[PDB]
Amino acid sequence: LALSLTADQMVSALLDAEPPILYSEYDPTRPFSEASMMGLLTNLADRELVHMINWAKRVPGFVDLTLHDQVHLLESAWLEILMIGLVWRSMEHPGKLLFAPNLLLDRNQGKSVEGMVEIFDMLLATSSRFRMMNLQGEEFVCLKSIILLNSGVYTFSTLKSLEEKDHIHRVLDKITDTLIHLMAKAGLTLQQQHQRLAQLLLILSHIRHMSNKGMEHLYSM
Amino acid sequence: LALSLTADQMVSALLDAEPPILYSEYDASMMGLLTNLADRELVHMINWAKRVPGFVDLTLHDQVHLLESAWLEILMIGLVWRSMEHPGKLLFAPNLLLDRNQGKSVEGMVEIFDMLLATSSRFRMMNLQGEEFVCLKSIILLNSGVYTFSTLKSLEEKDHIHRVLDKITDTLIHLMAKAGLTLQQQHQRLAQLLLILSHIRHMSNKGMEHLYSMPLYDLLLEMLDAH
Ligand SMILES: Oc1ccc([C@@H]2Oc3ccc(O)cc3[C@@H]3CCC[C@@H]32)cc1
Ligand SMILES: Oc1ccc([C@@H]2Oc3ccc(O)cc3[C@@H]3CCC[C@@H]32)cc1
Repeated sequence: LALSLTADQMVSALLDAEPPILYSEYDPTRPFSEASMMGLLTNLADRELVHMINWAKRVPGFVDLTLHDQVHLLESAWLEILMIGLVWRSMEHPGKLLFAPNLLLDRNQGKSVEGMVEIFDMLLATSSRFRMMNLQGEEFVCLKSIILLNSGVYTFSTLKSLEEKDHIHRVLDKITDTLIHLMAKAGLTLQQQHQRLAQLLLILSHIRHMSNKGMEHLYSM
Repeated sequence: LALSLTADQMVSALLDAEPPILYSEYDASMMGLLTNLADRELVHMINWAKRVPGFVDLTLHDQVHLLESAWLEILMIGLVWRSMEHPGKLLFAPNLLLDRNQGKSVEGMVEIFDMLLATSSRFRMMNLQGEEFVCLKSIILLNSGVYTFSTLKSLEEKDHIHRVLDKITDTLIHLMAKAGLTLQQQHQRLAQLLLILSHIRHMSNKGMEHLYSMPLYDLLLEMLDAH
């Protein structure tokens, strides 16, 4: 299956699987009248969640897992995925978070709700780091997919377990390769290739932290 | 400074910097025992941090913010490490080896416990080396609060940290190149190891919510500030 896909096929698939960029729902006319910040953000996240699933299903090696396992991986990584998506489209908007093309917010607008400025600042911080690293879209899609498969993978001791975890680690290893390949093609030396790799995979650690803070908050609202 | 250290010098330093293994004070409260343990370790953690190549070259405020941000992750990867040869148990101390069950003793601890165990297994399953361990522990320190620090001094710092991090990334690969792994095997195990830090982050988060439900920066700074 995915295990036989070539670097260029893996990327290609990943780029194809990309979900559309949704808009924030709201009648522009009248005001901004606090029109519930969470309201707008939550509603946006809900509609994206759907498109996220069809996406997951197209991530090479994902469908080959059991249904219970597909649900546990998504449940475990939906916010991380939503965030890396944000952080990605907010790259060309230093100081702002492009939640939607018609909903670009700034650090300030984040103080509107309690607890949201810290998160906001973290997302911004991350968006900068990606811009500073000149993250490519091919690299992005890879990371997004590594998140899906690596997030809930250590929270799955039956035998069925084993078989599954092996497949996941093989897809992950397959993506790690794809990434290196993307960097080898871009002209980076070997040492440069694994340094950027470590840098990118260490950013996911931050995106994990953000998802955690994002959920405590969600559980507080 | 550290930026000129060779792979073998980096590792060597790291191995030397290793803190001692403390005992649980007792012959009783679970959190009590665990908390008291974590407190005494915290001291030894600082002396350690100070010996991580490139760390002391940062400002005091930055040293305190990195540790404050990664103390629990560090304590945990340490646990997960010594609990490698005790499948099904967490070797908090040599005289305090607990099992999943004893974790149900306190509310909210069994989930944590199961995550720690799950991780401990993954390390055992990967046959993680001690040289690789010390590297990871050090990558945590430097990478944890690095994205929660915009001045100029600020830019100087982040660059140094990303350089030490890159230096360690190298050391790791070197460790794997020496062990016989192919190039592809070298970067795969790298990605696998670095992805486990993401989990160790998640565990530190859960560990703090739990801690929170039952003042450190001033406590760590009182320590880092030596004469
Ligand atoms: O595509 C995306 C990406 C992200 C989001 C919002 O991110 C936040 C950031 C900071 C917050 O205090 C809340 C939120 C919303 C709570 C979960 C996600 C949602 C929507 C849509
Ligand atoms: O070296 C270590 C490493 C780790 C620990 C314990 O980790 C926990 C894990 C899960 C918990 O519900 C509580 C704790 C204790 C509360 C802070 C840390 C302490 C002690 C010593």
